[PDB]
Amino acid sequence: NVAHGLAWSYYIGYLRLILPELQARIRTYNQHYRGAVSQRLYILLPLDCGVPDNSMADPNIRFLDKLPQQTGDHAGIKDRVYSNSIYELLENGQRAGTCVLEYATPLQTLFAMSQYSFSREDRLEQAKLFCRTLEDILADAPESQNNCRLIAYQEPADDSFSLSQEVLRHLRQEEKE
Amino acid sequence: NVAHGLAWSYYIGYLRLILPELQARIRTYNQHYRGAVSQRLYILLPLDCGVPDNSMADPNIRFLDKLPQQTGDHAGIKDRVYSNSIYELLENGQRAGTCVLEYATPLQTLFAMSQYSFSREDRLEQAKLFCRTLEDILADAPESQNNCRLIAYQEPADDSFSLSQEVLRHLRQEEKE
Ligand SMILES: COc1cc2[se]c(C(=O)CCC(=O)O)cc2cc1OCCCOc1cc2cc(C(=O)CCC(=O)O)[se]c2cc1OC
Repeated sequence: NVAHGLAWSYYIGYLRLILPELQARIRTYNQHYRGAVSQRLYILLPLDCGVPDNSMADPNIRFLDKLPQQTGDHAGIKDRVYSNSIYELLENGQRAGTCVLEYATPLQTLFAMSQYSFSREDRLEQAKLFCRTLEDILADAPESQNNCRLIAYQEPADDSFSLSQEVLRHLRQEEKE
Repeated sequence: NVAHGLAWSYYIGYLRLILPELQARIRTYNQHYRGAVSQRLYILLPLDCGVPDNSMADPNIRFLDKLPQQTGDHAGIKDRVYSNSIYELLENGQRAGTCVLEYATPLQTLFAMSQYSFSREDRLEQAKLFCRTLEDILADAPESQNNCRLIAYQEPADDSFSLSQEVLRHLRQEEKE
C-alpha cells in the first residue's frame, strides 16, 4: 500500500522524534503562559485527505500560541526545529479547551494522487488504511504513550458537524481520565 | 510501491514547499556571510537507506552555518519553520566548496522495514525506485528548476569512496555551467 508506507514513515520521520519530548514542551508553556493544554498531540485526520496549506476553516478552532520549539539534529539538518501550534477550542463562544492540533501531512499526498484532471473511493480506503495503520503503530510504539490522539473525521459538506465539538469531546475524556 | 509513495509525498510534503524559496534564502546568506553556496539543495540519497539521526560521518564534509530559516504556515502549524544546513566540502584539506546538504529522510523508513531481527535486496531496489521516482517528479516539477540535485551513492564499506569528491564533482559542473 502507498498509505501503509506513508503511515510508517510519518511515524519514523516525525512522530517518533517529536512525541518523546512533546509533553515536556507542553509543561514548559503551561508554566509560563482549566484552559490548559491536554498534554497530547491531537492529529487531525481528514478522511477526505483534505489538509490545508494554511485549522481556522472550522470556526471555534482558533490559534492561540506556538509551543516552545524543539531543536534536534536530523539527517544533516543541524538544530532541525520541530514547531507545533497550540489551538483554543470554543463551545458557546467561550474557551472550553486548549490543545496542540495539527493535520496529518501525509494525507495531503493521497489527495494530489486522487484530485483528478487514484479514485476518490481509493482515497477514502487508503486514508482509512493510513489511520488504521498509524494507529496500530502508535499502539505498539514505545514513544506513543498517552501523548497522541488520531482525530479521524469526514465533514460531509461545508454547510454541515463541529470539529470543535469533536476535538473537545476527546478533551473531556482526557480530563475524565 | 511503498517507495513510489514515499517519493511523491517527500515532494508534496517538503520539496515543493522549500525549493521555491530556497535559492532566495541562499542569496541572503551569501550576501552577509568562490567558497559560496551552489544555489541548489543537494539531497544525499544513501542507497543503503542509511540516513543519520545526527553528514560528518564522512570527513571533509563539515558543517559551516545554518541557512536563514523559512517560516510558512503548514497543516495547522503556524510559522512552520523549514531549516536547512550549509556544509563545507574540503579537498586536500582546503575548502573547495560550500553547499546546502541534507539526507533524504524517507529512505530512513525503507531501512527500518529492512533492518532485520522487507529484504536488504528489496531495500536497494526500492531505494533505487525512490531515487528514480523522485528524480522524475523533480524533472516535470515546476518548483524544481536548477535548484535540486539528487546525490545517490553506496559506500561499499566504511574503510572504502569520498562523498566529498562525489558532491564536489557535482559542484564543479555547477560552476562549469
Ligand atoms: C520521511 O517520511 C516522512 C517524514 C516526515 Se517529517 C513531517 C513534519 O514535519 C510534519 C509537517 C510537515 O510534513 O511539513 C512529516 C513527515 C512525513 C513523512 O511521511 C512519509 C512519506 C515521505 O514523504 C514526506 C517526507 C517529508 C520530509 C520532511 C522534512 O522536513 C525533511 C526532514 C525530515 O523528514 O525531518 Se516533511 C515530509 C512529508 C512527507 O509526506 C507528507
